[PDB]
This record gives sequence, structure tokens and C-alpha cells, in this order.
Amino acid sequence: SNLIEVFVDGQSVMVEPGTTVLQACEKVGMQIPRFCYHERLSVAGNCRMCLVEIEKAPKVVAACAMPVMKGWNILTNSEKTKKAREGVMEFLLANHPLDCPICDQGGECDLQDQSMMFGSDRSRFLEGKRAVEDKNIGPLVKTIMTRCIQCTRCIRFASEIAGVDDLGTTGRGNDMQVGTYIEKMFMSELSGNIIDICPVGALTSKPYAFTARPWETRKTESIDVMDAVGSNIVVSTRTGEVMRILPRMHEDINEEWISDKTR
Amino acid sequence: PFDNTTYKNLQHHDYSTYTFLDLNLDLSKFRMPQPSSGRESPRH
Amino acid sequence: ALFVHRDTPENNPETPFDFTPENYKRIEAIVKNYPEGHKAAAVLPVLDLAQRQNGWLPISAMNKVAEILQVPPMRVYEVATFYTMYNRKPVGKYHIQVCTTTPCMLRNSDSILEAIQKKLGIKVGETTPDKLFTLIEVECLGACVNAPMVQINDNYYEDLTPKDIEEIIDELKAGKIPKPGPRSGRFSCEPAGGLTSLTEPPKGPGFGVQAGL
Amino acid sequence: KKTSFGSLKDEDRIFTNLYGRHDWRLKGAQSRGDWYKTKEILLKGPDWILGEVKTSGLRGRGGAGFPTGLKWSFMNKPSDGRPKYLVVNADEGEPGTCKDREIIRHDPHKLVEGCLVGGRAMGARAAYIYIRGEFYNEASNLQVAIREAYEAGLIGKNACGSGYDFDVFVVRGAGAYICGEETALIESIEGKQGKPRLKPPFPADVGVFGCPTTVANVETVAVSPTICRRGGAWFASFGRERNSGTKLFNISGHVNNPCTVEEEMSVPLKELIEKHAGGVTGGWDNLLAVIPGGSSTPLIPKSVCETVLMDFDALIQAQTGLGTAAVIVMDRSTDIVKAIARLIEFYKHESCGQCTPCREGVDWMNKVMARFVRGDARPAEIDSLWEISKQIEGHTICALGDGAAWPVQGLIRHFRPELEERMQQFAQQHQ
Ligand SMILES: Cc1cc2nc3c(=O)[nH]c(=O)nc-3n(C[C@H](O)[C@H](O)[C@H](O)COP(=O)(O)O)c2cc1C
Ligand code: SF4
Ligand code: SF4
Ligand code: SF4
Ligand code: FES
Ligand code: FES
Ligand SMILES: [K+]
Repeated sequence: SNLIEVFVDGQSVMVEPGTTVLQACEKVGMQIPRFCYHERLSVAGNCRMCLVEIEKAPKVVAACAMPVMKGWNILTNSEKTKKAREGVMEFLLANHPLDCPICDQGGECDLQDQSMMFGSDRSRFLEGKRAVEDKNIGPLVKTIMTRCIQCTRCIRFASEIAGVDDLGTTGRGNDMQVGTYIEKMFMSELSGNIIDICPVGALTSKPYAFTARPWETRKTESIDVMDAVGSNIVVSTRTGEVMRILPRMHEDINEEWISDKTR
Repeated sequence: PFDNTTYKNLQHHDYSTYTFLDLNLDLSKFRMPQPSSGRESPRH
Repeated sequence: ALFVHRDTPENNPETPFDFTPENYKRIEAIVKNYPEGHKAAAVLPVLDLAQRQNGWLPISAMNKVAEILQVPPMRVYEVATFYTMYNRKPVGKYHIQVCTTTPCMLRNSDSILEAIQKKLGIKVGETTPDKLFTLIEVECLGACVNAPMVQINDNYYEDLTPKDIEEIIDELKAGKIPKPGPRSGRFSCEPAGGLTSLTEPPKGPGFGVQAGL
Repeated sequence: KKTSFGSLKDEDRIFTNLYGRHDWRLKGAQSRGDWYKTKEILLKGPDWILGEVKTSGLRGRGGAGFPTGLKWSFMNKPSDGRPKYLVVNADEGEPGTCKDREIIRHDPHKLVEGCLVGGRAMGARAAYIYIRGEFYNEASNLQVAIREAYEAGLIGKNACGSGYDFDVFVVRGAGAYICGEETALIESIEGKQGKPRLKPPFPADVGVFGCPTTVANVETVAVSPTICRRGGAWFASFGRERNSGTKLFNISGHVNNPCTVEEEMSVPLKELIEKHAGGVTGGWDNLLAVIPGGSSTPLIPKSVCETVLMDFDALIQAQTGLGTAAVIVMDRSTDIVKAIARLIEFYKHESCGQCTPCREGVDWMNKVMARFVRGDARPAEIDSLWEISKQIEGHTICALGDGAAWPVQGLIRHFRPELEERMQQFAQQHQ
């Protein structure tokens, strides 16, 4: 009854009021590019990778945050949308370090993959890059903060999901730095999940460091026995060896998180 | 009598470190009771 | 210009700081300016108050404001690092702030900057050995028509020449408090050479009021 | 109908204490017409007050120029349980702009009275005034005026004997140009970093403390009481169509007499410089370019300054904007590339860092422009720099990203030969 009508590339779709442009695209099987947006975190709207053209609107909107209005035609593949993605990806990679061979994220990196699928194929940045100092937040999460793209997923997860207010940004402008400011360890029981939600290799697992690459792991979907919650997990193995433990999405149990002990 | 020739904004030459917050403290008696959201903070 | 903190003997969480009994009454008035249930709105005015009492913000000063307002310390650290008027290192008794943005740069704020360095012997960003002065460049201070200008603590000194700023430093060295405002021949923002407007006597109450109140 | 605008008479000037030659406190302000029949204005209702602002043709004086009456009527709805607020934008951060400062320190009681009248039109319970922290002495003047209004029953309980309750609060910034942005201002009042919010929601629905809110500039708020007393039709008799009223101007840079002056909208830019600022340093023929409405607006060359009018529509057609109407004059001895590069450096220092195109793009344009100053670039980089600025513009959360792209585009548009020439000089010096 309350459902309004919108269009994705001219295809009609019925959505509830308050649905975002990103969620309307989800219905027809389109996945808008993203970095800051996470469906289990509060909306941020800062990476600007989800910019999409609305037909007849001169300005692209941030799909992750903009609520759809009745009758909108979202153009997910327009020349305007495609140029917005290339421009934003260009800004993301301008100061990003050439770390992929030594970066544990390589091969399962959303920055690599969305650069392949939505960015340009070359650079025109001719300057020196930003370099940021690293920060210790305990024995579980290694931080290479030069790789951070300031998506603020970790900050939002810690505040909303883990209920811990230690992470935040300091400074402003290009020198805005995600961290704790003071020397502090982020030692929650849910801390290890910030590795998963960080789209880049800025936050990675210290125990897992350097040991494998994503393509070569075999994925075994199993269950955790560290407690009685029954968290669903993926056991990554390679050549007969357990390499790491990853969450497996189950809406009715662990959603997409696992405890540190489980991890 | 009219006089357009002098600067009549000279008081601030004698303002101090706590001038502004002293005024804010004297103003506190005239304020209306503040509205309440119903809880001590967003974290309650 | 570093936005991470490392504890040091003079800047660490145990560094003694607390508001004076008088400054706790000022804090109470600051907090009451905002709706109940949103006391976090007082972070900026209370950190600034601690800076006025102490001269700069040690990590213990940030930790104290966080406690009093029941806010996470990180959220106080974010405000201290974000806003440029907060001093996270000690500065001299007089914090000289020269504007170098284009409107001031066009009126030769370079000469003003050069004069201060020559007189004090320091560079931009440095503090004199006696810890009396600190020198920095800043962005537009909203006194563009009175350029070149500087701000020393809470006072604007405007329409400066190299001689004018040199005198101001001399007056400060002697403990004196120079008069703020333009050092040229005018009082505030009016045209030099006589007013080109507002030369009639202002019309009093009721002038030009439409009928029907 | 009128055809030529300018020569504003002293009887039609609103900020009649602009230069501070009269007592700025309550006694002086009341004697000049402030706080007169405010009770009568309040009792006429919000619909009547909003009608006078709509007819006056008033447009935002903070830089964006949205029709003020239409914008203020967004808050003309019933309460849904939350308080309603007016936030007065006294951040006054745009380089070249210093008009809002004179109102606060010399005409404080017009701002306080404008808060009450404007606050009534919106049904707001109080006004928070956000003044930049560097304006300590002007903030102190404003507090003194507010105390005088409280002690005379003009604001507070039963304001002006009207039955309306209104508080005026002054909150000081802490050094950030971005906090002049309307949603970044709200986030700062709430105690966070001055980082703009996305829209929607709009401030008139979810604003300061998550309550309906309107952000208005000091000059916009400080002329409403006079618009109500003298009628919006009188205000609409100035300037062109859709450019109504009087406007404060800051002329700085390379003029004989830099100054702040009130003048009619649509006054020719040449007349404004010559009459009030004493002409361009070295004669009009020494003019090189003008940044007509603050550092955010594109520059325009002398060939466009000859006839251009100073209003929203005239400057838009000159490929710029009125902005805050802060005129920066650059004579023929200016290094134009360096002057614009210093503006990009300012925007680099002022970006909040929240969103990618500005956090990364503005810094990128700063590095390119630093090389352009020395000539240490190739001509092909000029078109790259243009394209980079177009990727920032229209893709950011707030307008600071746009405001950094426009001055770059203004330079490349009108001074590409100077850019290419300098690169060719650098190349020959190092061959
Ligand atoms: C970076 C930036 C800085 C701004 N600074 C100011 C300012 O200092 N004063 C102001 O009135 N508006 C400023 N604005 C414009 C405000 O966002 C907003 O448009 C204005 O306050 C609305 O009031 P008005 O309709 O009366 O003009 C700024 C905008 C941006 C993007
Ligand atoms: S985060 Fe991704 S793009 Fe960046 S270095 Fe690591 S693998 Fe490469
Ligand atoms: S560390 Fe990772 S999750 Fe956190 S802001 Fe940076 S890129 Fe985002
Ligand atoms: S455009 Fe710049 S100032 Fe505005 S929100 Fe984005 S990063 Fe912050
Ligand atoms: S996914 Fe929308 S701005 Fe980041
Ligand atoms: S440019 Fe220096 S005060 Fe504005
Ligand atoms: K990761």
C-alpha cells in the first residue's frame, strides 16, 4: 500500500518510503560501488563512490544516503555516473601507497577490484604521496595507516557495534588521521571484526600476516564451537593447513561478526 | 549635539581573558528553562 | 603539527590540571546554554575555557573536560585536534598570528612577517628563548579591508607597517598593553581620507514606517 | 522603473552605525530607530512577517543567495514536539569578507532585534549566534548588547511585552573556516568536529540537536526588522529585479582606500571602486582583475570589470557570482598566479577532510598550482588541472569543494597565456 514506484535504468521497482537509491538498485540486482557504506553501520556518505545520476537532475546524488523519491529514474550506467566513479577513484588512489605486493589485502581488496571495474586504467598524478605513521592498537590488528582511505567504517563499528568509543579522526584535511590519538589498545571481544569491514589493508590480522593469498585458499563453511552461540564461519585452508577463520553471514545468529576467540 | 568625528566603540580596549564568559554567566539568570530530550545523554 | 600524542614528563595523563573554583561556575553557565540531554554541546566552550586558564591543553586537560561532561575522551581529542585555535603545545605569553591570505598578502603582509622575525630573531612557528612570543601564519581573520593585520591573543592590530608592528612588540616587551585597532589614521573600517557615506545625522525612531504598524 | 542603481542616500541606509561613530549600545541604537515598535511587529504574526521578507526580495547574504522569505517559510509549520531554533551564521570566514564583523561590533542591537523578529517568523524558541572564535572583542560587544536587551525586557520572558519567549545565545567557534557552512556550523554547536552533514535531511526538519532549524547570515538577519518597519516594498525599490535591496561591500586589495560601505544592489563595479574606495591603485587602467565576491568566486579580467554590475544575476552572466560581495582588487603589478595559488592553499588548509574529492582533490590542486607559480609544469597540465577541478566540483558533500574549484577555473579561463608563458620561461631557464 505504502510502496512508491521508482525506476532503475527505466525498469520499474516498488520500494517502501525511506529506501535509499542504493537499496532500490539492489532490488534489480545492481550493486552500486561503495567504500564508506556498510548496511550494518550508520550511513556516512563520505567516500563519494556511490554517486549516481538521477534522470533530469543535473547533480549526482550519494546513493547510499539519498532516499528515493517517487518516479525517479536511477541511471546506474550513465556517462555522468561513470565519470563520477572514475573521478572519485582517481582521488582515492592519488595518495594510496604502491603496497599491493606486500599488502595482505591484495587479491581480496575492494579498492583493487572497484578500481578494475569502475576506475580508470592509468594515473595522471605527478606529485609526491602522503605518508602516515602507524599506530599500535594491540596484538590482533596490525595497522598500516598509509593505506587508510578514511572511510570511517572502523570508527562506526567500534562505536555502534562494539560499543567502544576509542577510535576517531584527528586533524583535518588531507592530514586527517584515523586512530586513537593516545597510545591505546582496542581490545574488545569484537575487535577483530574491524579487519573484515576495513575495505583496504590498513587494518589486517597480525596472526595471519603474510601467510597466504586469497585466491589459493579453500573455503570450508563450518560452525564455531568456542561458545554456545553457534557462529557460522568459513575455515580457510591451503594445502591441508588451516590458515584463518572468517565470519559467515547468518542473519538469525551472528549476522556477519564473530568473537575474537572464534577468530 | 551631533558628533560624527569620534570613535565610540572603545570599551573593548579593556576587555580581559574572562570577559566573554563572565557576561555569559550574568546572562544565565534571564534564560528560559531549557527543553529536555528525556534522557541524560544519547548513551543512556 | 602532529595529530598523535606521546606522553612526556610535562604532558601526560597525570599532569596536574583542574578548573579553579571560579571556573566551575563559568562551566555551569556554559552547560545551561544547551538543551538537557545534550551536554556534549559544551565541549568547545569548555576546552577553550581550560585553555584560557592554563594557556594550552595538556592531555590531562582534555581528559578533565571529557569527565566533567561525561563524554568519551576520544571525542574530546577529536575537537582539540580539529580546531586550530586549540594549543596542544605551550605557546609564548603573546601568540602572534599574522594573516597571509591573499587580501592581506596583496597589502604586503610579507613585510609585516619579515619585520617580526627580524625583531624577535625567530622564524614562523617558533617561540622566543624567553618564551614571551610565538609566531605563526594564519588564514583570513575577517579584517581584510584593514590589511595587513595581525592578532596577538584576543586583540587585532590592523593597517600595520613594519614600523608599527615593531613598536607593538616593543610595547609588549615592557609589559604594556598596546591599543588594538588600526595603526593608520582611521578608527575602524571606514575609507581613509574622509567618509564617502553616513555623513548625515541618523534618522530617529519612527522614520519611514509603513502605515498600519 | 529605475534603470541605473547606486548613489544610495543616507536616509535609505540600514546599517547607519557601520563605522562606529555613534554609541553602539542600547541607548544609541534605540535613538537611531532600532527596537522601535518591535512589539507591534511580533503581534502581527509569523505569516505577516514572512510576507514582508518575501516581498522585499531579500536573498541570503552569506554567499549562496537563496530567496530569504521562501527559505524562512520552511519552518512555518506546527510543532511536532521538538523545540525550534534559529542559528545566526556569524562565522565570517570567507577571505576578503569582513562585513559581518562591523554589524556585530557596531550595530549589535540590529542583530539581536533581527533574531527576535526572524525567530518569531520561524516560531523559534531561541537563537544561537555562532561567531568565530577570533572575534573575541566583537563577541564581547554582542554579549553586552544582549544583556542590555534582557535587562530591558526586549528579549527573554515575554519579549517586548509580546507574550513570546525568546533567548539569544552566543557560541564561539574555535578556528575553522568550514564551520561557516550551514550544516558544519550545526555540527560544531553540538560539540563535534565541524563536518558538514549530507542533505537530506534538511536543517528545517533535522537541525541543531536534531530539531527544526534555520541558518541565516548576520546581514540577512540584521535587515529584517527594518524590512518590517519600512515595508518590504521599500526594500524592493532598490537594485534590479530579483536583486533587491541594499548590500554591504568590502573593497580590499589594490585600491587607494580599502573600506566597508553600504550601497545599492546592481551598482556598477567600476562606480563602487571609484566612488567609495578611491579608485584602483595607479588609476583604473592599472587594474588587472577583480575577485568580486570573496575568494570562492572566480576572478574576472579588467575587460569584464568595465561595465559589470554588482548583483547575483549580472555576475552570474559574467561567469562568477556576487557571493559575499567582498571585492578583492588586483592591480597590474600582481602576480596573478601566485595570488590564486595562495587561495588554493587556504582551501587546502580549511578542508574538513570528510569527503574524498576535497580531502584529496584540493590538496592535489594545491601541489599543481605551487608548481604553476614557478613554471615547473608542462602546458598539457593546464587541461588536466581544469578536468581535476571539475571532478571536485559537484561531487563533494558541501560547497567548499566547489569554492576551491571555481577560483582555479577562473584563472585558467582568463589567464592561460600567463600560465603557458611562465612554463616557457622556466623551461628555457633550465635548458
Ligand atoms: C566553506 C563555506 C563557508 C561558509 N561560510 C559562511 C560564513 O562565514 N557566513 C555565512 O553567512 N555563510 C557562510 N557559508 C554559507 C552557508 O553555508 C549558508 O549558505 C548561509 O549561512 C545561509 O544563510 P543566508 O541564506 O542568510 O545566506 C559558507 C559556506 C561554505 C561552503
Ligand atoms: S589496500 Fe588494496 S589497493 Fe591498497 S595496497 Fe593493499 S591491496 Fe593494494
Ligand atoms: S582504517 Fe580501514 S575501516 Fe578505518 S577509516 Fe581507514 S580504510 Fe576505513
Ligand atoms: S567538500 Fe571538503 S570541507 Fe566539504 S565536507 Fe567534503 S572534505 Fe569537508
Ligand atoms: S558509499 Fe556512498 S559516499 Fe561512500
Ligand atoms: S585576508 Fe587577512 S584578514 Fe582577510
Ligand atoms: K582489511
